[PDB]
Amino acid sequence: QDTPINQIFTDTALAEKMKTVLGKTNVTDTVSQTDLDQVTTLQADRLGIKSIDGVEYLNNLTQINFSNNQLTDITPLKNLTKLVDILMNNNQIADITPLANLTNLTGLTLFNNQITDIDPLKNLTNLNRLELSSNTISDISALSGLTSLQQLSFGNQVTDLKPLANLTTLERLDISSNKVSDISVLAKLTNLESLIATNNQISDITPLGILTNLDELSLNGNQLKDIGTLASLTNLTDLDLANNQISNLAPLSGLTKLTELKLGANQISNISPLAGLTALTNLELNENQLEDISPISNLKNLTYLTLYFNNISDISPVSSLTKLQRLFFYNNKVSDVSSLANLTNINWLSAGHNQISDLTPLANLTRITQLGLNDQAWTNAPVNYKANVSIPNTVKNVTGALIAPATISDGGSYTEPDITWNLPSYTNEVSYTFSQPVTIGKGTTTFSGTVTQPLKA
Amino acid sequence: VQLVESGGGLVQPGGSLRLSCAASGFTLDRYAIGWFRQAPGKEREGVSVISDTITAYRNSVKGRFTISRDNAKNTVYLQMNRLKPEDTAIYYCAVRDRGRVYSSTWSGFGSWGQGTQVTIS
Ligand SMILES: [Cl-]
Ligand SMILES: [Cl-]
Repeated sequence: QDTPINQIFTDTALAEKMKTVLGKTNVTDTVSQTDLDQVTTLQADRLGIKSIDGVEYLNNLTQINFSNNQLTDITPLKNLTKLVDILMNNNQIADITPLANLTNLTGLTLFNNQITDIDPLKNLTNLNRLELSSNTISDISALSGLTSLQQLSFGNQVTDLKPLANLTTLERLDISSNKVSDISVLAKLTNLESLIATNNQISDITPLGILTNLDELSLNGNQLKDIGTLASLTNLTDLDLANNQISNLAPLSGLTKLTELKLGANQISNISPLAGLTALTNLELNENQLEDISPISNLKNLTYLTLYFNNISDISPVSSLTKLQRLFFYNNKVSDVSSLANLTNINWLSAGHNQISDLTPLANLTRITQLGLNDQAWTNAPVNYKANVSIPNTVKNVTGALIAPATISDGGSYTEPDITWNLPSYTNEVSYTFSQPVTIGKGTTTFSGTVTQPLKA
Repeated sequence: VQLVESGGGLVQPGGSLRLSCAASGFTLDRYAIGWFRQAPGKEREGVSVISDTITAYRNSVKGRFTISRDNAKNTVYLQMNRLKPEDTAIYYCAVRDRGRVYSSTWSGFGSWGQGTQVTIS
């Protein structure tokens, strides 16, 4: 018979949503099984829904969205066999048995849930899109017959990728955050264009060598050392190899279509192989063992560059990079920043923890909105100990004005431009600090540092 | 990802203390590891960071503190010498994923431990 809306849909937030779908005024208004069969789609995301009790009566649903709610039970879906697309990411679903017979599904999105058992998916052979990442899946057996899949993601405990053998239609695969070391099966997925394998245990990438249609590859956070196989993948435009143990970059030298290359957190001391990758706009080389960055002078299209946490003394090869917008090189050994002076398109400069004493070359970088210059530190060349040592202050702000020491060791004092100590007896060093707020464009920072003066006996 | 700080205590001005940041449930090789501290009514502030073998230190502790790792023990240490009253604080360790990019030495840290109280009389 004609029931009230809120006795079908027992969940308060869904009752209220269905009221609006059905063109009614209150959630107590009654509706017929005919008013219900009018409803073929339902966008009910982020509405705080806890239960979909009532949805079984919307027999003609072809497409639903219940993402970003608090669903646990999805039994109401069991017999809505006209469903072709389900979006239900970001809930608390564990049991997906109710999906087992919805064989007309072409799209199923379930990432960010609590699913372990995916056996109920095994007969959904019309799926071309299946998203299962950020779940607790360890066994992907049930996938072996879903041969029409073009996009697939899953996590987060899979070791055995063999069930993927016949999924040869796959173009996009995300196996991020699993426990995979053996990727032999991926040799069979020759139509892959995008492979995301962040955060696994992969050391042998030989299987990828014939995946020549890959344009996007991430092996971020794996166990890579030898990357020789990547030389085959000449269609790559986007490559992430960050957080591995890579030192030899020769295999990348011919990958001239690369516009993005992430190599941070590796064992790299020679970037000569990168010299010909002139299409690069983003290059990340933080957390390596770099000193010589001369090959970077050829990469004229670079807009973003990271070099932080390296052993770099001379930054000057960057002077030709006129399109640079972001440059992070904190924690290096740079003293002279005169090579940065004509990089006027920089809006973000992060140069703390260097050996910078003179900011005057930064004065015309007026598109800066973010700036970091703290915690500089250097050691002067030793001078011979005597009771009265004085050294010049060389610390200059963006104006060219000397910055007066903030602290001076061993009771010393300052009379511009000189710092003077009176030392009773031998000490093997003196020091001073400086600390001054500075603004360049609209970016504000503390320019601070410690200068050490060794004293020889 | 679980971090545990220990080694805090009461110490005389000019004295020394060694903190340990013991990590369990993940390889420390995948993370940069940072020591932070927070004094009463102040912001939590970075003290030192190690990423692989490269280290960084806030100005006020340069020359006095040394961060180091024992990879065998999955532990990061902060050697604090010539301690001053200004170094009084609860000391915390945290990590950040070395596979990302960060705009500063101190940004992006998380998985904070319980902390260890350092008091200089
Ligand atoms: Cl029914
Ligand atoms: Cl910054």
